[PDB]
Amino acid sequence: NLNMDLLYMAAAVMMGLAAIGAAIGIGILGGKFLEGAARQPDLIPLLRTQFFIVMGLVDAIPMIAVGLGLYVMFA
Amino acid sequence: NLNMDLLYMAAAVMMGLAAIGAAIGIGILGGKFLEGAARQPDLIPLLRTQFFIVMGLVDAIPMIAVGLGLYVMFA
Amino acid sequence: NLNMDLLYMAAAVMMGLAAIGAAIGIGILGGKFLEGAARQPDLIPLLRTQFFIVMGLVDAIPMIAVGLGLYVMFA
Amino acid sequence: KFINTMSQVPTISQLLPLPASDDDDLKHKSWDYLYEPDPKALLDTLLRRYVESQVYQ
Amino acid sequence: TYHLDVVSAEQQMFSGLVEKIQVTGSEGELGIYPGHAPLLTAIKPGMIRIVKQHGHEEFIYLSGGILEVQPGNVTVLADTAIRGQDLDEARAMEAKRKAEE
Repeated sequence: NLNMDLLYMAAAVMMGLAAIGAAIGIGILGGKFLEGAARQPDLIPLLRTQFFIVMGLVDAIPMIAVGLGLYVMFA
Repeated sequence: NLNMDLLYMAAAVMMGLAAIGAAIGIGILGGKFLEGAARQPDLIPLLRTQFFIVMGLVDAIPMIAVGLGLYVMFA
Repeated sequence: NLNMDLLYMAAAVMMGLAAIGAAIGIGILGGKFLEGAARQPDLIPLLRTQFFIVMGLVDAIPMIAVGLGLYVMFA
Repeated sequence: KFINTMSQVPTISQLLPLPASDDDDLKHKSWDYLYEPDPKALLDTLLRRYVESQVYQ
Repeated sequence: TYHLDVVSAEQQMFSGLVEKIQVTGSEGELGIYPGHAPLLTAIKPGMIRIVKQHGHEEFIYLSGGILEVQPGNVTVLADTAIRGQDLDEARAMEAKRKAEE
């Protein structure tokens, strides 16, 4: 009984914490980009492509927390 | 039995944290958007375009946790 | 029977997280709006229409969590 | 004052306090400066350099 | 590319259209790419690096002054000699000494 009920508690709380990280983080990094674009709009293409590189690393750790969150939801 | 409420509350925690990640991530992204506008209003019609792309990613993870919170309510 | 009370509790935590998420998010966003107005008081009607493009998105995810908070109150 | 090659005139003109030269614009909204370190120190250096510039002229 | 003028009160040091520059501001280094943000700051004594349009990189020494920027037009208001409140106060005393004589 309790093993399957608590399986619900774990995967949900892990994704809730990962949804904080993966949205606070690129919001902060979003504000500095949108400022840098307002600083130097000849470099919005260059900043946007530079900003994508930085964002991919931010997401990497939180994506695995959703990955485990679905794997506990499936199994 | 009680296990039916604890699987519901599992949706409640998934929703709760994911809502803070998305709200503040968008708010910090939005706050620096207003600093760009505060200097230079002619930029703001450009800046709305790049803001909406960057805001799109800030949702991408929390929206997964939103939907799973809706499903775990029904299931 | 504990089934009833812990459903009451699960709404109350989920509600408090949504209340904090919204109140802080638009407080931050509104602070940069008031900096823009004090810096640049000619533009404040223009900035007002920008601030409300952004404000609705900050509210959107916390309001979903309020919707589930009120359903778990109601049911 | 060197008004002309053929003619010049003695003058007395006030350099401080700053004359209210009209210099009226609205294009400041469209490019507004980042004050580093701070606005007031920059403005003092501008006023001091400006006075030196008028005296040399 | 942008129109840059480097000027002083006595003479105009340099001008023309430019691809970018690197400058020692009061707070730190700054690079002016095409169409950079509006800016005002004091600049420190030293070499500044010019790259004129078509890539002709160059060094200009400046004894200091003010930098301003806006996207289409940029200028530097360079001083001729090292400026210091203490040094200028010393010149002010020197000036009084002559008055006595």
